[PDB]
Amino acid sequence: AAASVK
Amino acid sequence: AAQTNAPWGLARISSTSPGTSTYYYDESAGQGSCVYVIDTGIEASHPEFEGRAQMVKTYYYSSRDGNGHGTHCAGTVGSRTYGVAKKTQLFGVKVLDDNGSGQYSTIIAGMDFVASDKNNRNCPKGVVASLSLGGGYSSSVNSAAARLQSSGVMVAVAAGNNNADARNYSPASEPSVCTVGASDRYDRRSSFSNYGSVLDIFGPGTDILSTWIGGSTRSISGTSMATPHVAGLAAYLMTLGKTTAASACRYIADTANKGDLSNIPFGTVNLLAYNNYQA
Ligand SMILES: [Ca+2]
Repeated sequence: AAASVK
Repeated sequence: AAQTNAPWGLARISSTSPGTSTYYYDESAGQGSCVYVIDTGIEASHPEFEGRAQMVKTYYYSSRDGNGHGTHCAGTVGSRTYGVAKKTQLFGVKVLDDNGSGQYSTIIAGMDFVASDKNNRNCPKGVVASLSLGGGYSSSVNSAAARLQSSGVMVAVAAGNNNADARNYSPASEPSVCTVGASDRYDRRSSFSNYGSVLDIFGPGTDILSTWIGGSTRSISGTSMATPHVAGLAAYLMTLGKTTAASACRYIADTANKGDLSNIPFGTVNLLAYNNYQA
C-alpha cells in the first residue's frame, strides 16, 4: 500500500 | 518574548481569542528538545533554519527535499520566523519520494529508525516526531506509531484531509499517539479536516505560511500543516518542564482552548492548541 502527504 | 506581525497560526496558539497577530512565547524556545520530521526531506541549507536542521536518513537515491512538503512542515516546527519552537533541533527522515508518495514498508522503517536513532542524539529535554502523512488503514502502520510512542517519543500525526472519519486512516487511527485536526483563521474546522473520536486536538491548518525549497516561502493548507504546530508546541512545553513525551498529548488537550471552534461534528473534541503563556 502507498501513503501520501496530507 | 513577542514576535510581532507573526503568521496567523503562531499568533493563534498563544491567544485565547482569534484576531491577533503577535506570537507570545517563552524565550527558551524549545532549546534542548529535538523534533524529527518524517516526510519528503528538509532543505537544511534554508536561511531560516540557522544551522539547526540536518538530514539524518533517506530511503531514496538522495536525501534532498525535491517536493517542499517536508521543508514547510519543518519550518512550522522550528524556523526562526515561521516556527513554534525557534531553538529546537530538527532532524529529517526522508520516507516520501519527491512526488510525495511512500510505501508503507518504508514509512514503518523510518518510524523504527526514530526510536533507535534518538539514542544517538543530544536531546536532553525531549523528543517529538511529526508525521504529516497518512493513507489507508493498516494495523502494521498503527503498531509502528505505537512502538515509537512507547519508546518515549511524542508522536503527532495528521488526521487526514478527506472530511471523513479518521478511524479509517493510519496512523491517524492509532489511539496512543496525538491525532491532529485542522482549523482556519476564523476558528472553524477546516472544510477538509478529518474528524471523529480518535482526534485529540486541533491546530491551525488553513493558509499556513512557512519555508519552501530554494530558500523561499509559501502558504499551503492541510492537516499536514496543523500537525507541526502541535509537534512544535510539545517540544516547547517539554523544554519548560511542564510535560513529558508520554504525557504531552494529554497535557496539550487539558490546557487547550475549549469550545472555540465551529463546524465540529458531534463526537469530535472541541479543543484548540494553546501554549498557556503569560508574560
Ligand atoms: Ca492519544
